[PDB]
Amino acid sequence: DKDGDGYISAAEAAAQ
Ligand SMILES: [La+3]
Repeated sequence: DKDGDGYISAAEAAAQ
């Protein structure tokens, strides 16, 4: 996770 929350969003997973 790149938000330090515990969940990866679409454009997020792209970075995770
Ligand atoms: La996140």
